[PDB]
Amino acid sequence: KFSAKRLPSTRLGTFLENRVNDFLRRQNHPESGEVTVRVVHASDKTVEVKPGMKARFVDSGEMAESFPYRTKALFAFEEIDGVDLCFFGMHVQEYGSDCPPPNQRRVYISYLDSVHFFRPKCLRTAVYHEILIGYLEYVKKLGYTTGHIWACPPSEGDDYIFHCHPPDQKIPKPKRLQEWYKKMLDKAVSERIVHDYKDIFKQATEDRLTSAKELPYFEGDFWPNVLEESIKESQKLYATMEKHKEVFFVIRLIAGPAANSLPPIVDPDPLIPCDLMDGRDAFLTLARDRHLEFSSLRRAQWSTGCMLVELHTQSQD
Ligand SMILES: CC(=O)N[C@H](CCCCNC(=O)CSCCNC(=O)CCNC(=O)[C@H](O)C(C)(C)COP(=O)(O)OP(=O)(O)OC[C@H]1O[C@@H](n2cnc3c(N)ncnc32)[C@H](O)[C@@H]1OP(=O)(O)O)C(N)=O
Ligand SMILES: [Br-]
Ligand SMILES: [Br-]
Ligand SMILES: [Br-]
Ligand SMILES: [Br-]
Repeated sequence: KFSAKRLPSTRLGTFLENRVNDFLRRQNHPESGEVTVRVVHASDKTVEVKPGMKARFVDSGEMAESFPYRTKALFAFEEIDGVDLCFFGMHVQEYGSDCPPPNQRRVYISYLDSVHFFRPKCLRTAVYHEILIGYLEYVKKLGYTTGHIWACPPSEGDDYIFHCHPPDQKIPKPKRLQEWYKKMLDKAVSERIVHDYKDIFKQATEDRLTSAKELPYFEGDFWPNVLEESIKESQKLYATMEKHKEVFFVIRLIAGPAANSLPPIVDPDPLIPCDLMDGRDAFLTLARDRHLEFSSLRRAQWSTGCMLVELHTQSQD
């Protein structure tokens, strides 16, 4: 059986799908279907400090040369008339309690994407928010203190995770996407999951940061690249932060003394080797090469079926 449900379970996937299905049960909409959430890749990675920051802070011993993290890919599926549809995906980076500062106990969203066929329409955004809030709830429980989001929509015609979106799925502009994150985070605050959140500039100001070495350094993020582009010739950094403040969310999960003397992060879930889902490139390539598209409900369901066969058959022993 090559179903979504039959993909191996994880504590995280179970936590998220239980949150979503409980939410759906509360809404009691006759058209909602069972949601399945699965983590389909988890691996150890490191992010190397680029040359320039390496020459400036690493070679002096002020900063680590690299930061270890775990990457996880997760997907959500909904049953519609008994057929599974993959409608949401996310790649995250998790920096544990053993990781050197400035990255310890932080999570970062690498990529998030969706295809707009969730049934019913009126619960789609709500379910996306339930997944995101659930993710923050879960990592807070593990002892991660801070979440980080670069709220940047894809460029015209580009796909983050799913190949060939529906032509009529509008892509939000920056302001709309920013507001979307504020709505999600305001809900999380009301549920006492998030303590508070700040834009990157306000965060740096309140922290009284005085050196670029203090800013969290994530794989593929804007800030390592802008630090390199700036270094070609700290006040620059502050200026760049103010200019792009509204794009970058810093989400405080644990505050005050509660954040001070935490035990180590222990993740109960094992690594999950899966080359197909090691970052976003391999799945886009599979979809492109096999002429799969997520461009209509029926096409998306077909492509979901094909994705599932490949996930199961890559995983077999
Ligand atoms: C390297 C570099 O330089 N740069 C980058 C840096 C990478 C950063 C990566 N960061 C991340 O991944 C985190 S930010 C997440 C960004 N991901 C995406 O945006 C993927 C494409 N978008 C989506 O999947 C969805 O829009 C989603 C974000 C899931 C929200 O779906 P939704 O449905 O809840 O809300 P809605 O979409 O606002 O729609 C809600 C309503 O708004 C409507 N709507 C949406 N957009 C528009 C619009 N443009 N104009 C008018 N209306 C509009 C939509 O029709 C709808 O109407 P209704 O409810 O009446 O039907 C790089 N690495 O390449
Ligand atoms: Br509907
Ligand atoms: Br609607
Ligand atoms: Br909580
Ligand atoms: Br592959």
